[PDB]
Amino acid sequence: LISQRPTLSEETVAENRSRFVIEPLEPGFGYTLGNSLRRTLLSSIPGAAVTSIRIDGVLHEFTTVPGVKEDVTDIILNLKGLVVSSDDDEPVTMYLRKQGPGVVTAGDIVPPAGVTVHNPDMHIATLNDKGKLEVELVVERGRGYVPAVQNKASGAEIGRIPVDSIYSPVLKVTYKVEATRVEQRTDFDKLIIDVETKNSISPRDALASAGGTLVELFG
Amino acid sequence: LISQRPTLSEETVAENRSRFVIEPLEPGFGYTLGNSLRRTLLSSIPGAAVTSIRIDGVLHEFTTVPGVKEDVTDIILNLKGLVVSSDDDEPVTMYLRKQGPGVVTAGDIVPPAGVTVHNPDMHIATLNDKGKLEVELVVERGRGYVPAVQRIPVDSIYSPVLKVTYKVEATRVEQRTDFDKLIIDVETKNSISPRDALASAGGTLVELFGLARELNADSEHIEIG
Amino acid sequence: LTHKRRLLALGVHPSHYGRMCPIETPEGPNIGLIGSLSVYARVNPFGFIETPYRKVVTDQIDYLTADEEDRHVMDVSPRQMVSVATAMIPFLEHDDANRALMGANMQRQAVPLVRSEAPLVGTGMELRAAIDAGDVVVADKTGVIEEVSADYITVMADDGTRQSYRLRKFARSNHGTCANQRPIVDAGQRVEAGQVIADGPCTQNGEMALGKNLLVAIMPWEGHNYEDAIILSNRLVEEDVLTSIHIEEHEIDARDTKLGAEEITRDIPNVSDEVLADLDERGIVRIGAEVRDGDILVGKVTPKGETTPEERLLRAIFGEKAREVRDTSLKVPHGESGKVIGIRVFSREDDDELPAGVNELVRVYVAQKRKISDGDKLAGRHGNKGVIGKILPVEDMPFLPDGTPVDIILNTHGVPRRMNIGQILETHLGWVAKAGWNIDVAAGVPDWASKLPEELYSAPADSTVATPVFDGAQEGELAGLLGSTLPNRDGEVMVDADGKSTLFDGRSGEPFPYPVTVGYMYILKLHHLVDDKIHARSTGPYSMITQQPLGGKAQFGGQRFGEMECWAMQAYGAAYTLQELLTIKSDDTVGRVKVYEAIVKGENIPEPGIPESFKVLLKELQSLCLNVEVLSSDGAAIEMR
Amino acid sequence: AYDTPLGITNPPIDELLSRASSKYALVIYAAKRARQINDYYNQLGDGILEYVGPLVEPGLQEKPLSIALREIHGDLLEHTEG
Amino acid sequence: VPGAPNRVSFAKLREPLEVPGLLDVQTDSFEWLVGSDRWRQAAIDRGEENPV
Amino acid sequence: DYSGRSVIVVGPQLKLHQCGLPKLMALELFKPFVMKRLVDLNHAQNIKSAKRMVERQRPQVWDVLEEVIAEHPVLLNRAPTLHRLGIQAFEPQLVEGKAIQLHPLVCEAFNADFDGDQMAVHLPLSAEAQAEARILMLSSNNILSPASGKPLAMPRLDMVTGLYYLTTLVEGATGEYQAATKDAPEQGVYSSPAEAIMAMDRGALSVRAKIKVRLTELRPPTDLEAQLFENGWKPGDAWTAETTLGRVMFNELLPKSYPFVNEQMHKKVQARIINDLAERFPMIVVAQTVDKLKDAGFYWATRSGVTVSMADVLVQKQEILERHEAEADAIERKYQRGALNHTERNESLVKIWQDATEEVGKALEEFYPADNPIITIVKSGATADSGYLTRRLVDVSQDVIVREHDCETERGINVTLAERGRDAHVETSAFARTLATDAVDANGNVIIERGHDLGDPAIDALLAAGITTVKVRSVLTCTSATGVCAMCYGRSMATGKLVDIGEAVGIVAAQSIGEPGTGGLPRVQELFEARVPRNKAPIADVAGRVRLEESDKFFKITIVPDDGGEEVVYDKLSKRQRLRVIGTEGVLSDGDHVEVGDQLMEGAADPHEVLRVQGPREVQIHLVKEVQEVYRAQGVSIHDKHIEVIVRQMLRRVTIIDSEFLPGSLTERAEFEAENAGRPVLMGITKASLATDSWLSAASFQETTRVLTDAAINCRSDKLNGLKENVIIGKLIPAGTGISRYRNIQVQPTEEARAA
Ligand SMILES: [Mg+2]
Ligand SMILES: [Zn+2]
Repeated sequence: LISQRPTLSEETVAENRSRFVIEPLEPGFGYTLGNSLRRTLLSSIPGAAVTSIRIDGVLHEFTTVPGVKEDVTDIILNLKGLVVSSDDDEPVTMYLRKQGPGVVTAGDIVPPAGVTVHNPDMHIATLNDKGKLEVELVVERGRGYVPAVQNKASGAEIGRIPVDSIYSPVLKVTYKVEATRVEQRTDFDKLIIDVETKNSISPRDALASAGGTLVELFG
Repeated sequence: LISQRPTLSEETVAENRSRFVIEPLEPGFGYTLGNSLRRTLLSSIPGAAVTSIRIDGVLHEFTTVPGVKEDVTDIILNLKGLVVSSDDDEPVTMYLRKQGPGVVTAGDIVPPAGVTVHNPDMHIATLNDKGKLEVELVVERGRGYVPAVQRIPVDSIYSPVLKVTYKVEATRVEQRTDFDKLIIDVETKNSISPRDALASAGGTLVELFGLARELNADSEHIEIG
Repeated sequence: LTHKRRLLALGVHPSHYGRMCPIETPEGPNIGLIGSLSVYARVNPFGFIETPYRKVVTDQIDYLTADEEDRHVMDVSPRQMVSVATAMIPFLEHDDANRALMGANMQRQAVPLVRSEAPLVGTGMELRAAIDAGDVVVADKTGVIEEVSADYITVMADDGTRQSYRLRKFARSNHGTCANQRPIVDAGQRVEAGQVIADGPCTQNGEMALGKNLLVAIMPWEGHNYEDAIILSNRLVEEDVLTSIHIEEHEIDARDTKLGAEEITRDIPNVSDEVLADLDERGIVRIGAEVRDGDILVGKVTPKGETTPEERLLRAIFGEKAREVRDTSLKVPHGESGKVIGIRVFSREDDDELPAGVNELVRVYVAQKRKISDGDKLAGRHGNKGVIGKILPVEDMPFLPDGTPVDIILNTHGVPRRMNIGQILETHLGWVAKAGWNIDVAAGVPDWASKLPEELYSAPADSTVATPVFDGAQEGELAGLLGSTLPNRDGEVMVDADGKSTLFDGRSGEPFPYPVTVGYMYILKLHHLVDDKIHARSTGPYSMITQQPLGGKAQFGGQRFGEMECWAMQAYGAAYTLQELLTIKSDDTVGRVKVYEAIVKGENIPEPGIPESFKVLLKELQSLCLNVEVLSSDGAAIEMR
Repeated sequence: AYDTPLGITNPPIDELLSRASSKYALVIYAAKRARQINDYYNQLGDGILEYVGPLVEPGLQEKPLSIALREIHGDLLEHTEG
Repeated sequence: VPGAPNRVSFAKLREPLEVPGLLDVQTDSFEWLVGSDRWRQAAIDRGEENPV
Repeated sequence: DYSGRSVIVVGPQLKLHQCGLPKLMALELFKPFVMKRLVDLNHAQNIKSAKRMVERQRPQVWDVLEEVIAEHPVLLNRAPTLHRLGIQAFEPQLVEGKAIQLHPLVCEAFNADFDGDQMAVHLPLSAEAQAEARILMLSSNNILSPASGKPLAMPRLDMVTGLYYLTTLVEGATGEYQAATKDAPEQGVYSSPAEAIMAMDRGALSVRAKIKVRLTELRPPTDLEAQLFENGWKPGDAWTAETTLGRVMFNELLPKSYPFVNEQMHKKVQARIINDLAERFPMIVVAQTVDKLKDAGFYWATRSGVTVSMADVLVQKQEILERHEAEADAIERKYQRGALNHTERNESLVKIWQDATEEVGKALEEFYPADNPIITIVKSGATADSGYLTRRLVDVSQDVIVREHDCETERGINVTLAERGRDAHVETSAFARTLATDAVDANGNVIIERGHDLGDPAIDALLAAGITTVKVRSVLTCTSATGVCAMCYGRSMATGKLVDIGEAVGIVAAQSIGEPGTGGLPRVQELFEARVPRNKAPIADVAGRVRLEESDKFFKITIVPDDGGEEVVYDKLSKRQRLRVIGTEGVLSDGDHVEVGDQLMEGAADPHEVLRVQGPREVQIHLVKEVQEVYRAQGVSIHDKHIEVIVRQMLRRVTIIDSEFLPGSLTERAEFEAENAGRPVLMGITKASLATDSWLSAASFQETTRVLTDAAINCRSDKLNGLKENVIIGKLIPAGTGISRYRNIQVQPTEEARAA
C-alpha cells in the first residue's frame, strides 16, 4: 500500500469555468468518481430561477402586446435564458417597466434586495414608439428542472402565467483521466474535472455544493 | 436543502454473502453512487494476500511437481484462496513444510506473529506417498487486485470482497413512481463481515468526497437530517 | 400544398414519368389511385399534362407530351418525376422507393413547433416550397418597413404607396395546429419585392422547417430503444424544442328545443360556488382561465320535465326547491386541459345570422402547450419512424468528451433488412455542417474535390447545406469533409473520419468500449400524440337502439371485443371471461348496474343475464314472420319481458 | 431454483396442477373458494349457510383469490373432481 | 429570391428554369373558369385569338 | 366496459408477468374499486364524495390505487388478433406517462412493432375471470407457440446479438491463456469466476478470451462429468474447464442443474437450448431463465460496439461489373452471325451471370473483417385476406374439443421417421405424438412402448435402434363419439404436456393454420374447400405395369393390371402436365410398376377421385400431405395435428344412397353407424359447416335466408350444443371451464384444516 492522501487543487481556465485535479488514488477510480460528481453537478446544485410572471396588458401567454415585436409566447421563451442568483429564503417579485422605442434587455429589470441579474446584456423584446411593456417576475428557490407550477394546483388566479423553472447554475461538465506509471514501479490514477457555470456561482463553489451533497449522502 | 429520508437495509443470504438496499433515492441517484460503491468496495479496502511463493524442487521444472498429485498450476489456485490478515504491511515470508503421505490444510503452515490463517480447513494439496514439500510464500498487504509482476509471480487478491454487483429499481409511487431503489450484492471472504465491508467503502467515499466539501463548506448542499 | 396538386387516378408507365409521380401515393390500400403532381409539370388548356424540357442541347424550353412523344430525341432537369414532398428528402437516390414514399407522408404529418428551427442539411426546395405554400408573408413591392409589430407590418414603398400585412397569431388550423406568424424584419430594413417579411408556422427565414436538428447516437442503449423505440434527453422537455401548441374549438347552442326554449345561464341547478368560480356573469368560461377535465365552459339550463319523492323531501327540508331543471353544460372532454384563449358569442338580441330557433351560439377556443412525451411518434425525412421509448435525464446519457450529451439515441438493427442508407448520410453531413470544416489544401486540392467548386471549402460552424436530389453530394466528398472538422473550444476533435466517437456512459461513468456514430439528423414530430390516443373507461353512456357502450364521443369511449378476440378467448378455454365481456360488460341491461353495485359494496359479482343483443335478435326474427320460441326442459315456452 | 415467485406467479402453476386434474379444474377450484372467503370477510353468506376461511395465514391486504391459491397449494382443502 | 438565406449547394450543374408557381394548378383553372382579365392577358402573348 | 387503450413503448426493465400501466388509465379503469377502499377509510364520508375525489385526482388516492392494482391481473390485446397468444394477462404496474410499457419478449406473440402501435386493456372482474387470467392466460405460462411447439419468448434482435458477443471467442485476446513454459507457469488460470471479473475490470482480461478457470456452483458438460466424477453431481465440488468469461457468465443465467454449454450463441443454438430447457424444467424456471437472458442480451448489446456508418455500408463492384457487362455486349457481335449456337448463348449468359455472382459473393466477404457490425448481426441470426379463410376454418372446427381421456382405439397412422443409410418433417408429423403400437426392434428388444408421449429424446433413442416407420394415434382415427380424446390428440403444443380435457382444439387448429396466411393461399383454399383441381392429375385405379404412349394431341398412359383384367387407360392428358417423379431413383418411364395410390403425373389429384379409390382414411393423409407441403414451401412450422383436426370434419358426413330411411341428405357417421346403404363423402369446409346440428350457428355463417327458411319449415329445434350458440345468447361455452365436469366442482375445506 503506497499511502498518500488524495489532494484536490483548484485551477482556472475561464471565469465561469475552472478545472479541478485530484491525485492520486487506485486504478479504475477515475471514471467512476469523476462521473458521480458530474451527475450531481448537472442536477442537484441549488439554484435560483423565475417561477411565474405577470404582465398587465395580457391575461395569458397566447396574446400579443401592442407595439412590441415579439408575441408573449415568444417573450417567455426569451426569458427562459435568464440566469439569476438569489438567497431569498422566500418568494419575491422583480419588476420590469420600459417605454418608447428601444430594446428591452435584462439590465432594465430592477432586482429587489437579495437578488441580482447576471446577464444584463440579454435581449428580451424590441419596443417601438407605441410599445409599452411592464412585467412582474416572481423569483423562487429550488434546484433541477421543475415544470410550470399550474395555478390550478396553487391558486394564483387568472393574472399570473406560470413558467417552466430551471435551477441549474452548471452549464457543461466533462472529465478525462490519465493513469501514469502503469509499469511495475507503482500503480495509480489521476483525473481532471472541467466544471462550467452559468455565472450564477463560481465553479469552485459549485463543486463544493456537489461535494457536500455526496458527503452527507453516503451513510 | 431537505430531502425525504432513505433507508439502509441488509438481507443476509449466507454467512459470507449479503445484499443491501437503499430506498428511496431521488432520480437519478442510483447510478451515481452505485457504480462508485462497487468500485470502492472492490479496490479501496485494505487487506493482506499472497505475492510470491516458493517450494522445494521447483526452479528448474515448470509444470509437474514430483511428490504431489496436484501440478504447479493447480497448486497456485489453491493458495490464491488462502485468506490472511497481516498488520505487518510489509512482505513477510511464512513457511509450510509437511512430509509423509497426507493432506496439507494450511493448518500445517507456521504463521509469524501478526498474521493468521482464517480458513485452516482449506485444501492446499494432497501429499504423495513418502513425499515432502516445503513452501515459502510472500504475503504483504495491498489494495484491490494486482496482476502478477513479470520464484512464483502470482495474482494477488488484496481486497477481502470477492464478488460485488448492483442494480436499481423503481418504487415509492406516492406521486412520482420513478424514484430509484439501489440494490447491491457483495460476497466477502471470512476475514471481515460484509456489513463492516460496506462501512469501509462508505467511510472511504465520504472522506474522498470531503475534499470538495472543504473548498467552500458553506456552499448550499442537500441534507437529509 | 401537397393536398393541392394531388390528383385522383381512378378512371406505372413511361408516361407517368415526369407527369405524376407514383412515389407519393399513400401507403394504404388506395395506392395507385392517388398521386401528387410533379414539380415542373404544366397543364395544357385541353387537360393534357405538359412536361418541360430542352430539345437536343437547345436553350429553348418546349412542352413535352404524347405529341412530343412521337418525335422523342434532352430532359429539362433532374427530379422531373419527383414531387415537392419527395424532392425535400436529402439523399433521395440512396433510400428505397418505399422509404422514399413513407418519407413524403411523414413530412405532411409534422406539427408546427413553437421554435421552428430550420433544417441543417437539406435540398434547395425548402425556400421555394415555403413562399408558394401561402402561409408565409411575402412582400408585394420593393420598399422600406415603416412599422414592425407583433400585430402587423407596414412597408413604405419607393412608389409612395402604403401596404400593410396583418399577421395570423395563434390561429387554429383545420386539424388544430397553431398557425402563428413571426416578423423576421425590423423597421430600418429595406426589403425587395418577393422577399419574406414574416415566417409562417413551420418556416424559418423563408424556408420550410418541419422539425429540429438534434445530436444523435446510433448505439443500442440498454434495450430502451428496442426495435423502433427512441430515447430522448430531458433537455428537449426543458428547452421546449419539440413542444408544439394545439388548439381545439368547442361549441354549444341555445333554444328551439323539444318542450320549449332553454336559456344559457350561469346558474346551475345544484353545485358548489367553487365549481362555477371561473365562470363569468353570463356563465361562459372567462378568458385566460385554466380548465381541467370536467370543468364547465358554458353554463346552460334546459326546460324541465318537473315530474323524485325522496329528492323533494331533502329539497323541502333544507329549503332547496324543484327549480326545474336539467343541467346541460358544455364541459371540457375527459382527458384534455389547457387555457382559454378566446370566446366568440352570437346572441339573439343582436340581429345576427343563426339557424331557426337557436337564440345564442358561443364558441370557446382552448389552447394547449404540449411538451414532448414518451409515446409520441417521431420520424425523419427518410421514412424511419418510432415512438419515444424513454426520456432520460440529461445527467445519464452517452456524452462526448466535451461533456455534451446526445439528444436522441437511435438503433442500428433496422439496416440489414431495409438498409435506408440515406438516414446515415445526412447524419454525418449533419455533423459536418454543425462543426464546419476546412479542407486545408496543400499543393492543390485532394482528388475527391475534383468535381467540386471552390466556395464549398472552409465553411464556419452552424452552416446550412443544400444537396439536390440527383445532382447532390457523393460519397467521396463526404469522407473528405469527415476528415476536416473544426475543433471545439478547447481544441479537441470530437469526431473522427469514420463519424464515430467514444461516448461515456452517464450512469456507470465508464466510456463505451467502441466508437459510436454521432451526428445531427433532422427529425419531425408527427401528429399522432399520446394525449389524443389514450382512452380509458370504467362506466359511461350507452347507445339507445343497442344497449352496448358507445365510443367516439367527447368522453369515455369503450373498446371493441370482436369475434377474432372471441376466438382467442375460446382457444384459451376461458368460458367465464368471455361471458363477462359479452353480457355484463356490454349488453346486460340489469347486469352492468348490479355489478357496479356489487363492486362498490365489495360483494361477489352476480351471474350474467340475457344480453340485449340476443333479445333484439328474437324480435327481428318475429318481425320477419318467423315464430321463434325459447323452450326450457319444461314449462314449454318462456317470454323474456 | 426459480429463486422466488413474485405476486401473481406465486404459487407456481406446476405445484398447483398436482392438486387438481386440469388447469380448467384449477380455475373453478380457486374461484369458488374465493367466493367463500370474500363472503366470510363481508359477512355470513346465503340462506342457512355458514362459510369458513381463511385457513392459511392471511396477507396484509391479500385478495381472496390470492388466498385460495395458497390454500390449494398446501392441500388445505379437497374437491370432488367431476 | 432577394431575401433568400445563403445555403451552399453541392450541385455542380445549373437549373435555368425556375420552378413555376406550384399553386398555379388551382389558380389558372379558376381564372380560366370565371374568365378573369389576368387570364385574358394570355392573349397578349396570344395563341388562338379568342379568349372564350 | 372497463376497457381502454393507448400507445405502447418498450418495457425492458419489466418482468415477463408485468406490464407498464399509465396511472390515469389504471385510475379510470379501477375507478369503482378505488372508490370503495377510499370509502372504507375515512378519506371520503360517502360513495358520492369519493367519486369526486377520484375524478379530480386528489393525491390521496394514488396510495390506494397501488393496493387495488396489486395482484389484480389485466388482459392485453393488439389488433388484429391472429392466435390466442394475441391476448395475455399481466400484472399491472403503475407507470408515469400515458403510454403502455410492453415486455420486449411478448412482442413476437403480439406481432407488435414499436412504431405508433396501440394495445387494448381489459380488466377481469369476477373471481372466475381473474382465475382464468392468472392460470390460463398468464404471460409467463404461455411461452411455446401452440402451432409448432417452439418457444415464442426466445430472445431476439438485440439479445441475440448481445449474447452472441458475450459468448464468442477471439484468439489473441488481452487475457488470453498461455501454456506453461520453462520460465513461467500457465498464466491463463484463475482461482474462481470472481477473480476473472476482477481481472476483467482491470486491463488484464478480455471477456472473450480463452482463459481456463475453476467453477464450483456451475455443473460441467455431461460428456466430461462422467470422466471427472462419475460419483454424482457436484453442488460444492470444483472442476476446471477452458472457456470464455462470457460463456461462464452466460451459463450462470441458465438453471444450476443444466450442464455447461461452451459455445458462441447463434440464433439456432439459443433456440436449441430453450427447447431442452422447457421440457426438463417447469415453465417458471424457463420463464425466469429467458428473463435473465434478456438482461444480459440487452446489457451486452450496448457494449457490443454495433454501429453503422459510411464505411460499414458503402460498396470494387463498379470495376467488376463494368468488365462483365462488356462480355455480354460482345455476345451480340456473335449472336448476330457466326458464333451464336443458340444454346451456348443462353448457357453463356447464365454462366457469366452466376460467375459474376460468385465473384460478388467473394467480394462481399473480401472487404469486411468478420467483426463487421452488419456481418456480425447477420451471423448471430437476429435478422388481410387471410381472415376470410380463418373464419371458415373456425366455423367448421369450433365445436371440436377433447371430451374424454382415451377412446382405446387400436389403429393409428404410419409416420416416415428417419430415412438413413434423416427426414426433416418428423418434427411436424412425428413429434409430440402417441404410439398406437409398441416400437419393436428387429433384434427382439422393445423400445418406446405404446401410449408414450414420443418426446424428442424418444426420437433420438428410436433413431439409435434403426427403425424406419412407427404407427401413431391420430384424431383422424379417433373413435370418440363426441369430439376427440386426449390420447389420440397427444401433447398440447403450448403446455408441453398431455392435452387437457377442456381444451378446444378446433379453434386452436384453425388459428394455427390461419395466421400464416399473411403454390400459395389460393391453393390452400382449394384443398380445404375440396374443389376439383385446376389441372387434374391421373391416379392409378389398379396396380400393375404402365405403357407410356406419346402423341401430339395428348399423352397416353395405359396401366396393365397384375390381375389380368381389363386394362385401364388414361387418355387425353395435356403434354405440358409433366410426368411424375419416382434404390435406383429417377423419373417414371415406360414399363415401370405403379401401385394403387401412385400419382401418375405432376400436379394435383382430384380429392373425390382418391376417395373412391383408396378410401376415406387415405384421403385425409393425402389432404394433410398437400396442405402441409404448401406451408412448408414458405418456411412455416405447423404440426400435422392442427391440419388433421380440420380434415377430420370433412369426411364426417356420409350420403345415404336411397331407401328404412330415405335419400342422400349428408348425414353424420356416428349417428348413422351407431344405430340400426351409404357412402363416404368428401365435402368442403363451407358446405360442411352449414351441415352442423345447430341452425342459428349456421345462420351466422353464410346466407341466413336459406338456412332460416328450411329451419322454419322442419321446425328444427336447436339444442344449444355448440359454443357459438352459447356466445350468441350469452351462455357459458361448453369448452374449457364451461365443461360440466369442471363447472360443477364443489369446494369445501378438509376437516383436518378446519379445526386447526
Ligand atoms: Mg406497427
Ligand atoms: Zn381417440
